[PDB]
Amino acid sequence: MTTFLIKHKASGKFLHPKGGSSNPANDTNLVLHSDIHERMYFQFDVVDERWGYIKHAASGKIVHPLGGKADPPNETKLVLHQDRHDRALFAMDFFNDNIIHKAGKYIHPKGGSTNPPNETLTVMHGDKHKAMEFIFVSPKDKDKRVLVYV
Amino acid sequence: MTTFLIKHKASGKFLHPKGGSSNPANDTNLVLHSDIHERMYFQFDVVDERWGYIKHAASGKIVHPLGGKADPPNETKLVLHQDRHDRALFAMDFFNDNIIHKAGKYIHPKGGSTNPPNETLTVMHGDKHKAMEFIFVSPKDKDKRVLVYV
Ligand SMILES: CC(=O)N[C@@H]1[C@@H](O)[C@@H](O)[C@@H](CO)O[C@@H]1O
Ligand SMILES: CC(=O)N[C@@H]1[C@@H](O)[C@@H](O)[C@@H](CO)O[C@@H]1O
Ligand SMILES: CC(=O)N[C@@H]1[C@@H](O)[C@@H](O)[C@@H](CO)O[C@@H]1O
Ligand SMILES: CC(=O)N[C@@H]1[C@@H](O)[C@@H](O)[C@@H](CO)O[C@@H]1O
Ligand SMILES: CC(=O)N[C@@H]1[C@@H](O)[C@@H](O)[C@@H](CO)O[C@@H]1O
Ligand SMILES: CC(=O)N[C@H]1[C@@H](O)[C@@H](O)[C@@H](CO)O[C@@H]1O
Repeated sequence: MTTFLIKHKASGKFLHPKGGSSNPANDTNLVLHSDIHERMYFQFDVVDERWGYIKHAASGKIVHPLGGKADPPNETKLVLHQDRHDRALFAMDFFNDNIIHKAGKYIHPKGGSTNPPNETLTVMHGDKHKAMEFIFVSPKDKDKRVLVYV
Repeated sequence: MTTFLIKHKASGKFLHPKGGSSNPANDTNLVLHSDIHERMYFQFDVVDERWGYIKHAASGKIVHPLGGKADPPNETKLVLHQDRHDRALFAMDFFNDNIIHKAGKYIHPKGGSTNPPNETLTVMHGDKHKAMEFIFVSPKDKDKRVLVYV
């Protein structure tokens, strides 16, 4: 099961549960932060071809739009939650370098900066540009891309 | 280990070894053809993250640029060959729906038609357009996409 870091391409910061817990509470926000440690490692659980659950490795909780909205509007915050259902399905587009939700919007840093400060929230947004690009890299070498689908 | 059909998206035809043999000779051309059977099933052997070998399931031979050059020119024919080496590396881009060789060109039907006739050759070409799109589908449901990387 590949373990990887979700690296914001423009800044080199990574996706974290806010606070960096090895067992974040349900609805903990997902933020960007420069630190690397085992509590910001992720896995991907395939459900249906490209679609699956982005899983926080330390806790097992997965990435949700807050409230579990089926078609989340722009600026809906991303959180971790233990529930599994179809409204938490994403795809890890390692060719265009983005993360897309089942209803078609992407994970962004809130406000869309190419250099978001530590603790910047992540949100859903439909726009496509350099500041929403992410790559999926080895915990052993933050420049080495790894295949999240195996 | 997923077995799949390589489906030309605009026409619905599939990638075949010319002649449909369970053991095509080395340098057998890869063509498009409407038929479905076990001698046009493929598998994908991952080598390095997105890069891997496109493997003819019945024979074990893989897709090569004819002549095995590292940086083949436009209109280089695609063939099957037993050899394994780094000039036979491709990625299966199931987000943009194409097949890309390590040096950057794509698999095309020769001449670029959206509805090529049976037996049309495939070739490498750098252009991107609707007639070089491919999707990767179940041998049991040719309209169901399947994940080729697992
Ligand atoms: C000291 C410590 O554990 N720090 C972590 C930090 O590494 C990062 O995970 C951050 C994300 O909100 O949360 C915590 O502050
Ligand atoms: C009952 C219900 O809708 N539960 C969901 C839960 O499954 C998860 O999606 C969460 C994310 O914030 O939002 C909701 O509370
Ligand atoms: C115009 C502008 O600044 N747009 C970006 C938008 O593209 C998206 O990244 C969003 C995420 O919160 O933040 C900004 O609004
Ligand atoms: C008998 C017959 O037509 N069978 C096959 C056909 O199914 C297809 O694989 C084709 C590819 O060139 O090769 C043969 O014509
Ligand atoms: C060693 C050798 O024969 N060289 C290559 C072979 O490995 C394969 O790439 C082939 C494809 O047409 O082209 C060449 O013949
Ligand atoms: C639709 C079209 O005009 N296609 C071009 C190239 O883009 C390429 O497809 C090539 C492959 O042989 O055939 C044509 O020259």
